[PDB]
Amino acid sequence: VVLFLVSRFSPYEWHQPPNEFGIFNSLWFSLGAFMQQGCDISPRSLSGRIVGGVWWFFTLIIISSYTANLAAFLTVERMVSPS
Amino acid sequence: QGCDISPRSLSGRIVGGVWWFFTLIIISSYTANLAAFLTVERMVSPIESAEDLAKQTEIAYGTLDSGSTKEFFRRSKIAVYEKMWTYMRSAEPSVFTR
Amino acid sequence: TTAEGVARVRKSKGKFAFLLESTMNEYIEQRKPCDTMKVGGNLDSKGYG
Amino acid sequence: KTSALSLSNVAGVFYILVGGLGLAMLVALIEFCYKSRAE
Amino acid sequence: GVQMLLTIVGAFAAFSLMTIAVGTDYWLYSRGVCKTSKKNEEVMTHSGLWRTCCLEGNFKGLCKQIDHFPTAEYFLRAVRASSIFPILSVILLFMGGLCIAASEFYKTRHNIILSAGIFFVSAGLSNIIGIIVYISANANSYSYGWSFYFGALSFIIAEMVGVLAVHMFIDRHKQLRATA
Repeated sequence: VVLFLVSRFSPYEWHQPPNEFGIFNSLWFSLGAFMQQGCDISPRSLSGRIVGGVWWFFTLIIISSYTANLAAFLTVERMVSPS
Repeated sequence: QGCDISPRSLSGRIVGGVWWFFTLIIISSYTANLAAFLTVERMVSPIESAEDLAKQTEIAYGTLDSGSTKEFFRRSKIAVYEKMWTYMRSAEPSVFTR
Repeated sequence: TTAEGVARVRKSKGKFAFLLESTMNEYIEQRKPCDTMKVGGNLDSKGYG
Repeated sequence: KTSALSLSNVAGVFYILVGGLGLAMLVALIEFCYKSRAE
Repeated sequence: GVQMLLTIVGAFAAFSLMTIAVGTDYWLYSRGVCKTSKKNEEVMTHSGLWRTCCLEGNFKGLCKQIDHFPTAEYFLRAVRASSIFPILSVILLFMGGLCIAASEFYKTRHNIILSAGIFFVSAGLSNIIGIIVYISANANSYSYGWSFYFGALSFIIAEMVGVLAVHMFIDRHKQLRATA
């Protein structure tokens, strides 16, 4: 909802919208980014790109933490099986 | 790997959005479970000393019936060996060889 | 009582272990509902007379 | 056994995210405000 | 037309939900004391943002206060005690509704509607921080209560109003382009 806002709020760019980041597409681009998936669009503005950048960093950490913590669960569970 | 064309409708996106979640978990389970194999089997310590055998119950150990290798455990006052004598005594099948 | 000790193992959903004579431990392991196990070697040695 | 990561562990990634969203809007608004003073 | 109707109703709902949350005391169903000998007894309690009200035992209904203060750790406790962010969202949602009300009166200044959009979007962001700062400071079982869910639900109802307001702004400026 922040990505959509920035991209489409300003009325000095609607020469036909300025980009393709509408509300519906914004959800799609934020779900795709989180799932480390492919591309359909990429922000071309400054404000929009800031949101993208922080979102990509958030995903990285979170996705890394999941995998990292998942291995911990498996390894600790696989080493404990009882003197 | 793969980034060319993505769905653009509501129905197609729903399909692609559950598929994306599926892949994530599945591709994070392989890596995570693979690490456990490469970690658990690395931590494994090779058999050493007798204390290791006493804790273990998988690999059986047996002395000879008549000899000094059985009297030593029978009269041993050390716990790490006294434990083994008790098990080896009543354990079946008789590990004691001839 | 030991009967209470055995019942406490069976009702505690994996969160209690009971220390008792090997003779009793072995007997219960062969009784229905077959939900207990003896683990480890004996800690000491004695006899009945 | 192991525990499940709690919000306390991954806490600086939601402040950055929220702080970044704030910064993004600010940049956008200042650009729009500047353009609105140039008309 | 009907789009403005949703915004108004939705804005009121968001505001109402959040206010109940803050004012109520059913945020964290924990198990603690509610009374300031050398004895004690922990009974199930339903905590809140300000007071820890017991719901079981002989002290059923006694609402004690919470000594949030029994430099990273200090800052967290300081923010969690005053509820700056949760209360800030209340202030922002209230202000965002005034703007929408001000619209009907001043129908020649499109920036009245876009202001509501930013307040509502920014009100949601404050709500996120409040949730995070309440779950991090708070950390033997727990289960959040209906009051905590009115906060979370308010966020959603405030982000949806936010996008709706932004569409109104966009849409209005689109009609101006046509007239030009």
